[PDB]
Amino acid sequence: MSSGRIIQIIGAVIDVEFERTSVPKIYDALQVDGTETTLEVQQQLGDGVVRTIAMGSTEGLKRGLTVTSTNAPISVPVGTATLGRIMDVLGRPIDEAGPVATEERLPIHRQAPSYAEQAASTDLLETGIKVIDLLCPFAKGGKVGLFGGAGVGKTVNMMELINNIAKAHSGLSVFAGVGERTREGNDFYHEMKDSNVLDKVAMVYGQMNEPPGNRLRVALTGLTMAEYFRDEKDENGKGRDVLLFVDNIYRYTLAGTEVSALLGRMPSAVGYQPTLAEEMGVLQERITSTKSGSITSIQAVYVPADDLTDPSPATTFAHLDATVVLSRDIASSGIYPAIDPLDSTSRQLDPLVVGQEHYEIARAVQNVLQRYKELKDIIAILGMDELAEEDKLVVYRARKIQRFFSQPFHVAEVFTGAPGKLVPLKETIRGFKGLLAGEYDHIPEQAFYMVGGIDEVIAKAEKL
Amino acid sequence: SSGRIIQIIGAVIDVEFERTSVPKIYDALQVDGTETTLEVQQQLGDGVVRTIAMGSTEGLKRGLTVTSTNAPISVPVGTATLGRIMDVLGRPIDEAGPVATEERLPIHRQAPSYAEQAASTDLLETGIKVIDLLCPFAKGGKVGLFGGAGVGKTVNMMELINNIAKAHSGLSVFAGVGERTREGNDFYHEMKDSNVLDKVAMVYGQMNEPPGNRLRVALTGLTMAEYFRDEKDENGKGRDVLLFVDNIYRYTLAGTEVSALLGRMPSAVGYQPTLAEEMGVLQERITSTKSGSITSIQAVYVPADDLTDPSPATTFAHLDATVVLSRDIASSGIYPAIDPLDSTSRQLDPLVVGQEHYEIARAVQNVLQRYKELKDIIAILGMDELAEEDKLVVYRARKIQRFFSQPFHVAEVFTGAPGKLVPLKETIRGFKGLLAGEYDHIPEQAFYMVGGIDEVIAKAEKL
Amino acid sequence: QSARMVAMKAATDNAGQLIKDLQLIYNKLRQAAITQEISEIVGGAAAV
Amino acid sequence: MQQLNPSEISALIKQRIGDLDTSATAKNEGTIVMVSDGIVRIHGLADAMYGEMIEFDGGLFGMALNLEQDSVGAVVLGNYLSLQEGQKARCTGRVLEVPVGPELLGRVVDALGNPIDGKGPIDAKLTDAVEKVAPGVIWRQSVDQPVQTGYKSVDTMIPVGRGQRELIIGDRQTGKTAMAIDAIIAQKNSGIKCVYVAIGQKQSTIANVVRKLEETGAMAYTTVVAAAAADPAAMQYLAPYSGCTMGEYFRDRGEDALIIYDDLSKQAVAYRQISLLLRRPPGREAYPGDVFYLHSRLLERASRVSAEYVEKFTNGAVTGKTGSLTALPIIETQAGDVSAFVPTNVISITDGQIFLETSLFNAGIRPAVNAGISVSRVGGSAQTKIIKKLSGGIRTALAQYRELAAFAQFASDLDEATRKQLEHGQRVTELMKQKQYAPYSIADQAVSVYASNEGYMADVEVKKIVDFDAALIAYFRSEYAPLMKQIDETGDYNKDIEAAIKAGIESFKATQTY
Amino acid sequence: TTVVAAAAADPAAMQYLAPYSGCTMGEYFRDRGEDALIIYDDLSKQAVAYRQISLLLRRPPGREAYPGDVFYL
Ligand SMILES: Nc1ncnc2c1ncn2[C@@H]1O[C@H](COP(=O)(O)OP(=O)(O)OP(=O)(O)O)[C@@H](O)[C@H]1O
Ligand SMILES: [Mg+2]
Repeated sequence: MSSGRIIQIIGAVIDVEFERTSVPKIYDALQVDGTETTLEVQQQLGDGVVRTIAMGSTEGLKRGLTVTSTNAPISVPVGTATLGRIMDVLGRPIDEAGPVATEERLPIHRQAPSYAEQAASTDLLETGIKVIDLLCPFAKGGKVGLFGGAGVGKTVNMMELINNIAKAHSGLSVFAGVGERTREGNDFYHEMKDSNVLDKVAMVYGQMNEPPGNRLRVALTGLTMAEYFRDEKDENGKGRDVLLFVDNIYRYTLAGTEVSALLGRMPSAVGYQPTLAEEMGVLQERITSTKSGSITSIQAVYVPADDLTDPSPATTFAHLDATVVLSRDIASSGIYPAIDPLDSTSRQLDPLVVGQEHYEIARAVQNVLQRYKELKDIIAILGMDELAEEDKLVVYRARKIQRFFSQPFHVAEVFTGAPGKLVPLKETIRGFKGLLAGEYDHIPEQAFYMVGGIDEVIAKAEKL
Repeated sequence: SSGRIIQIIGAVIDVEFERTSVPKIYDALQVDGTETTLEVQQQLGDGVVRTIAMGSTEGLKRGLTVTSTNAPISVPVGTATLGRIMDVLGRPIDEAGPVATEERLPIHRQAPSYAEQAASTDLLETGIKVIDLLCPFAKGGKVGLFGGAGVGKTVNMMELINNIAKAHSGLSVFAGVGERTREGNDFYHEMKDSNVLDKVAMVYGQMNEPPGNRLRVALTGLTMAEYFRDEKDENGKGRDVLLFVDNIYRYTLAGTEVSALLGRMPSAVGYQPTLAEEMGVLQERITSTKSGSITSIQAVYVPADDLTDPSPATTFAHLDATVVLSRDIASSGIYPAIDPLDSTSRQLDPLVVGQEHYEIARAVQNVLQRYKELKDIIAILGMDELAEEDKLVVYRARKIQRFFSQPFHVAEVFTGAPGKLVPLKETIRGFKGLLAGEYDHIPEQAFYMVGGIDEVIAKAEKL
Repeated sequence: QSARMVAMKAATDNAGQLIKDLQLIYNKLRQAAITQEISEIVGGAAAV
Repeated sequence: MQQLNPSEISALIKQRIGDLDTSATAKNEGTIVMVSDGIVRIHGLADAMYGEMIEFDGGLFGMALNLEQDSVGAVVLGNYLSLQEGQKARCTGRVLEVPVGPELLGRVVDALGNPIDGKGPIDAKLTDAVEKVAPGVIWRQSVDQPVQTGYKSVDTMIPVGRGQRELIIGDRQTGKTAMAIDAIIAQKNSGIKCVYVAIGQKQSTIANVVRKLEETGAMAYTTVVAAAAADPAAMQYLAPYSGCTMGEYFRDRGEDALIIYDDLSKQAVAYRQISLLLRRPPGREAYPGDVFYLHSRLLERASRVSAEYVEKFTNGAVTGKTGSLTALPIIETQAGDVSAFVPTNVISITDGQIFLETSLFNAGIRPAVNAGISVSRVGGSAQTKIIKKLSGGIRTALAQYRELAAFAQFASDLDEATRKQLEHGQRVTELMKQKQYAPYSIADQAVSVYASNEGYMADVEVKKIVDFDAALIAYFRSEYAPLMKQIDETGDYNKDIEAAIKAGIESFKATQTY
Repeated sequence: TTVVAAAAADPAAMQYLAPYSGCTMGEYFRDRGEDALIIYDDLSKQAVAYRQISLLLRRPPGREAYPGDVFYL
């Protein structure tokens, strides 16, 4: 029979004994009879014994308690009914708005797409931030790290990205909070509901007061929902394009270390689990672009002890394509979004990928910014008049460039009456090619501030 | 009713008893053949107890009959233990004869409860100018003597004992926890010469004995001090006892050595899991109570001059003051050699020591730590190019450094038996005057090796 | 005065390079210490 | 071939040979088999619940942590050395509970709610479970109410709001305990109940703290939970949770509370000792796997709940209000190493931290708040209107002074602009110094910050700024008492109040001087 | 050209064994008098996979937690 009994409890690690014929598969989910508690199978110790991790508090559980099996991994609800809801790891509503109205379930443990299913190209993902597009472009099926802490507007960037992807490509989104502070999770929920973004997102929260089991599987749950969004097709096939936000993947790595320590496995180099690389690969390799659709992920990253050569960020960096680094001083000077235009990198910025003109325009912009940074200390020490005229032009055009990287967001439309602007490519490139050639040297700096394409810049200059 | 030894590994013995008669924890077992004494640490089931040996573990067989005592290790206490030298179990080792007393107490006891803590915090004054000013002690506090190369730290300890004795008739206890035998003998002879041995009781684990000794000598000394305190004479009031532990660092390592064999997993730097527990159990019996008080002075060894490892870090939570000796200050001719800038105390607070004391101490510290910063500039340029301000600072700082010098009474050689024991008020007056500038015209060589300001005035006028 | 200005700027740059080297050395030593501590703890635990 | 189990004993095996009935002797009785270092292993106890409260023969109490295949590990809440193998243990069918209510105010209790101050029993009408779960994310509410500490630097630059979790971190003897006690004292008129939990400290220091609290009248609304350094590791491990339940009692009923955990590092040490003695696999620094889950599940209970939650919890008795609970944990670091294990875990959980620097503490700057790295993520929404308006000048002055502090040593060829910035920065830095047990109400901070911002301190010598500030505050307290009452009651900032403050400041300088 | 693929989601055993299979595939030409050329990509990841395999077998590690015979690998 499937039913078995608990024979050992040590903190969050519970052993179960089945009869020797009916031992369940690994990663099967067990339900404790009489209570609400789900156990995930981790390893089979033989003689009918199975060692499991409990998803929730274990207090009040006693030995000799009957346990029933489900003969399948953890299943979560998927579909269009999950949009606008908050869910835990097991796929249950924690927003207090009734049961999920869908009927379709999927297991959260499934194989990554094979070699034959990979896409026939890796082109781009256009989105009109006007800084992301030019300097650090995204790519469908890519993975973009997001450096920088709170106070510079991470959440606002996530809002604007969700709004843009839903508006342009008709794509949905999924937010997977790995170790989400309850206060900041509630604040994010209300911020995303008062703006009307929330009708487009399916949220999953594993709070940091839960056992290390939940914080390790919330990312897989969010990934399963994103995969189901991608796979489903309207007429003419062509499934949608989806984003998947995973905040502070470092917490995912730490939750991986903790459950390995609980199971009693010998630690690796710096204390991380021996399966660190495999645990990262299982997640990061299901995020890719197939024939039907694609999944793009924006993942916050925390570098421990500011050392980017220890195993966690050294392993994460293997999978990332682009890195968007936010800066404190940029936000201090009233420039939003506060994306650093000089330290943000992208592997997609190659002449073979983005064409020829775009690469040269971006490199010239970066060169001008670098030279201006080299000139500012000379300005501070030796007076403005010491510089030659070429440096005068460099300073003026660099200030114009730094202004032009600012634009209003659609989410700020509620706070500030200025509507958000989505400026596409072939319009930022024109503006920067004109600006780098001196064609706009007669425009004052202030006309390049919080505005879209070059045409509105000309108009605002006319009104100055 | 008696058991047999069934396993010997290093210093960890095992005994198997009848299941009906199994000794409690911390009981004392006496091997029948020899003079070795064991004490129980754990109970392993089947009437098996795991113990450690207080003495020679060499020459012990297996299957050797062992009898129990049904009580912890009891040591002699009373007035008959003054002037003797005793090992862990309370056996005399000075060959002066058996200890003539019958009062005994177990060495393992509970810490005083919260209710019976002292209602106040009195101030204890010695007479050393540096300590009484910058690092004041507390009545029933805990004092550490950190650092210091080969220097008269022992000289400081016997000066302290002489000062506490000749000022107050209170007794004293010296418990060398893993001390060099040479220094212990020197200390004993010095106490014998100065006729202070009538008021000191000693306990010695001599660094080459099994770790049970170096582990329990401190508890034996603490029990003796507790009995001295709790004795209420002629009024209903207990005495004020002073307790020395010559090296508290040895106490932790003594348990660290036995921790692994007892069946415990390691910790951060290889220490036992119960490091803080052991330190708390030892250090929570040294407090001032409603009746009497125990004040302590504990030399502390910092391994590799790195005080961030757990061994001194866990001690720092208990200390009320830290007197830091220094090599250079002793080299420059300042005998007491207490570091003024580094040595601090929790007792330097305007509420407990008044306002003038605190302000004088703060001003002296500021002057000293500005003069220490002016060092490189003085060395490179010289004294001529400094401002008119910061020359007064140099002169007053040099005068202050000289004025911390002190002649030690117990020396009696090269000094002239100059017991000073200056009252605190005299030092406060002197340093207030020196900081204000009334003595700014006196040569700095006058402030050297004298007591109060009357003596420095007399010396300056004589020259 | 001009020469002293130039020399001070050069010294600032050299100190900035020294920092970037010592940071790498410190990080390497930190990881090595953590590894040694964990190895010793695991060995001592497995031997008991 | 593995070692002997605790269940493999000659007497037990003989009994098993005898008969296998009675289902291990009624499933609710045990038998001690091992005693070592505060840990007791019991044989039997089939119905033992993970976290149950076990009672022994002597009258003690345990708590079953390891429920293994054939034995039951259990820590001892009292003291061992009285437990011997062969005794009997029984299970009470209960989880650990402490008494709660407004009868524990003014008392000093154990980790189990037993009085130790010798004033008699505690007549408590309720009990609550020690281990609970924090409220769900949907029931929370944003933090918009201020908690005053009484420090001019903290209340202006690192604000603390009702429901926030602010960390106090620094080296030894840097003033953490004094800051926490000052924060407790400054709640005389806020009407929020405080709870001070002391872990692994000398009972001498605990008694001193209790005496100092009772001197200032702060014991009429405070409860102290004391697990000293000589107490067993189980009590030091359970003290924060029993304190947190006592604090939560007020949160669930619409009132506000504030709790201060002292030396969470020592709770981590006690839990490491307990785990190691129970043979659990260690990780970095010999900590068990779940230290993060040990701290986070405690700190996540400090929260602010919406009016719907309190209306539902009390069945419609306290409809109007909203409750909260503020935490102020304390962590000590070795030589300012914030990259260690436990401080890294605690930093990631809280909503800010207040760094205290040893170097600033030795240089005489007290409190030693390091304004450069200290941060409060709640931000402006945790300040009253007047202080929120006035804090900008302080923040920018500290920033500018910290940027160019190197110039302070030359002071010779400083041009006119930077010399003014240095003069203002040093004066503001001198302003932030403060004594102990003397908190400033919001009105005093408002007056001081306004006087510093508008250049009224630009003509007073640096060395005498403290006297100027104290005299100004005393003068305002004496003459303009109605204005002070207005500001304290409301916190509004208008042109009328600003004009009155400016008039008072100008009158002070013309009249008697510091 | 022949490509032997052991991706990041493959079991650690496959990553451990892939270069040996490639070398065996390449040695067909060498034994029969024909030249060949093989390119191992990221042998460091093979070393990481072998470390993972060895640690799960409870083998004591050396420097940087690499197994004793990482050289002989
Ligand atoms: N703000 C202050 N102003 C004046 N004196 C202070 C101030 N803060 C602390 N002190 C004094 O200096 C010492 C520091 O106070 P405190 O007891 O809070 O230190 P601590 O950091 O908590 O020490 P520990 O962690 O080792 O217990 C005390 O002796 C106290 O009297
Ligand atoms: Mg403290």
